[PDB]
Amino acid sequence: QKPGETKEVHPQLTTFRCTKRGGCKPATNFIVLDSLSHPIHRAEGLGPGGCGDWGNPPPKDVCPDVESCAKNCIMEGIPDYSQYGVTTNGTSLRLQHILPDGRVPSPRVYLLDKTKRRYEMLHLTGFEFTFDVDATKLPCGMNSALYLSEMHPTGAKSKYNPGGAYYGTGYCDAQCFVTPFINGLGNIEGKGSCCNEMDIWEANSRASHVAPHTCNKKGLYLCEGEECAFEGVCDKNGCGWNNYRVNVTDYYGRGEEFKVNTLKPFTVVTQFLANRRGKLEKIHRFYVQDGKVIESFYTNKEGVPYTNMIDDEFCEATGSRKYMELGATQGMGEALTRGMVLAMSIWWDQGGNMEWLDHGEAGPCAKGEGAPSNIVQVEPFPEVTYTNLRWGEIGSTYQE
Ligand SMILES: *[C@@H]1O[C@H](CO)[C@@H](O)[C@H](O)[C@H]1NC(C)=O
Ligand SMILES: *[C@@H]1O[C@H](CO)[C@@H](O)[C@H](O)[C@H]1NC(C)=O
Repeated sequence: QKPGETKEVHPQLTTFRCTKRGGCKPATNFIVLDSLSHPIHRAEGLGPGGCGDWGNPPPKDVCPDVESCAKNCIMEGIPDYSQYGVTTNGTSLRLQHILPDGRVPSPRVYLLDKTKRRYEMLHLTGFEFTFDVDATKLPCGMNSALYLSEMHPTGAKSKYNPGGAYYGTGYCDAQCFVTPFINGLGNIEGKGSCCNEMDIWEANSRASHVAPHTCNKKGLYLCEGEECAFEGVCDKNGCGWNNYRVNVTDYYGRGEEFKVNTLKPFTVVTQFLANRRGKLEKIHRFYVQDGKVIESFYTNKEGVPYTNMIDDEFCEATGSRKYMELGATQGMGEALTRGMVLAMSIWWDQGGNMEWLDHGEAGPCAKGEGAPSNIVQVEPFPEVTYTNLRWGEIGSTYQE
């Protein structure tokens, strides 16, 4: 959609690039909300209305084709990100799910480079990504996410998408969702927005999930028909890594009887371990809390390969069929090597209550506990804070 006249004021976020020899050196980044989270309205001199909701093509009246859509639908800048529950403070990003005044912005943001006109492209195969988190205000059924998508570096800036990454265009993920704009262009044919997606962190105070998701396409792929479905071009489920799913129940939770005590802050380390040829083989997750390294659990479950890392053997074993079929750990590594955009969000699940994250085989949460009607009784204002985003050499990102 065409940029409007309102000023876009991106929050500044200091991050780090890490080496063994040089330590953690600070870098300037900016934060941008998803393009379709910006106010989108019909152009000056057109009757008021919308340019499409999540799940829909754009409207036939103002968007019969890409060129009409590009002039009739206006994306306004957001001059005050706090109205959408997005604030930064030095090296800290705070995402508020619900504001004090009752609004539910459920924000999703991307990391821009210091120009504000191109995503920071992370190339993590053979490297580590680390962050500090406060998960205390995330009950059952909340998802705090920190992940990568294979979005176009400029948000697919183009003649009819002049806004680009500066307005957060070009979002995609392994769900192949229909959005009224894809690559900042009217999705006239109502296709899905597919790409490789690496879920570094999907967690609340009750459960922690890591999951790579493969697609058999490079970059953002516009899917039609069966391509968007479970047997299509992307892996919707991913290869899930969660202590609970591998029958380890005392690793992560609220209080001193868990190794990672989600009542206090902690650090999350993710290593992308490659072979001599630069192909990804293992994803290693471990934590640091109160100045001490908490090594990963080993799997503890009959029929599951005994491992402390994600790899092809574990993924095949645990039923991740589309993950293996659409490129497996090597394919995921190739997307990570091409470069990905960092996305950070907070959301809840009216339909499923996020049961796949923290319920049953995945955690300690009862049926219905994760329903939004119950979340607000446990925590009226859910929020997450990510602090000191930092990536670089294996073993360089953490102290003690
Ligand atoms: C920034 O964070 C620190 C907590 O470290 C707090 O002292 C400070 O008041 C915060 N700044 C703003 C503007 O909220
Ligand atoms: C699950 O965990 C406990 C180990 O504490 C063990 O008794 C049980 O056999 C394990 N179950 C499976 C299905 O591996």
